[PDB]
Amino acid sequence: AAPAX
Amino acid sequence: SQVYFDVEADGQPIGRVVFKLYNDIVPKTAENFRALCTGEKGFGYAGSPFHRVIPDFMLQGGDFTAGNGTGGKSIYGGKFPDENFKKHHDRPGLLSMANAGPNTNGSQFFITTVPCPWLDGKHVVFGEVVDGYDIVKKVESLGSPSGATKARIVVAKSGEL
Repeated sequence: AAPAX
Repeated sequence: SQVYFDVEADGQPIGRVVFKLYNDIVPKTAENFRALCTGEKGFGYAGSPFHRVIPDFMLQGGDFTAGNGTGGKSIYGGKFPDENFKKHHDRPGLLSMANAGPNTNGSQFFITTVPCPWLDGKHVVFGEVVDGYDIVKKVESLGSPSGATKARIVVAKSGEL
C-alpha cells in the first residue's frame, strides 16, 4: 500500500 | 538494460513505454523487474493492471496475482530486502518499488509523475522512463485521487530490448 497518497 | 510495456486501456493500444534499469546500482532489483517483464520464469507483468493511478503523484502496478495491491511476488521466492537507497525520487519518470514496509519488495512498482523526495530511503528506485513518457501521462490522466480508473488499464505485453 506504500507509497501513501 | 531496457525493458518495455505495451499499455492498453479497455483493450485499446495506448503505446509502448520503455524503461532503462539501473543494473549497476541495484542489480538484484533490476533483475527481478527484467525477468518479470520477459515472463521467462513462468509468471510476470503481461496482463497485469495499473490498479492505482493517482494524478500529480504516480502510477502503480505489478500485482500479477491479485491485481489489487495484495498480491505479486518476486523471482526470488517471496519478498526480498531493500537492496539500497542510493537512487532518489528527485523527478518524474522514475521507476521505484512499491512495498508494505521495510524489506517487502515483491513485484509491485510505481512510476513517478512528480518529484517524491519524501520516499527516499523508503522505496528502492531502480530505473527510469526513456521512451513513451507521453503514454505515462495519458495513463495518469485516466486516474483519480483514490487511484481508481474508469478504464481497465493493463500492461498488455512486456519484454526486454
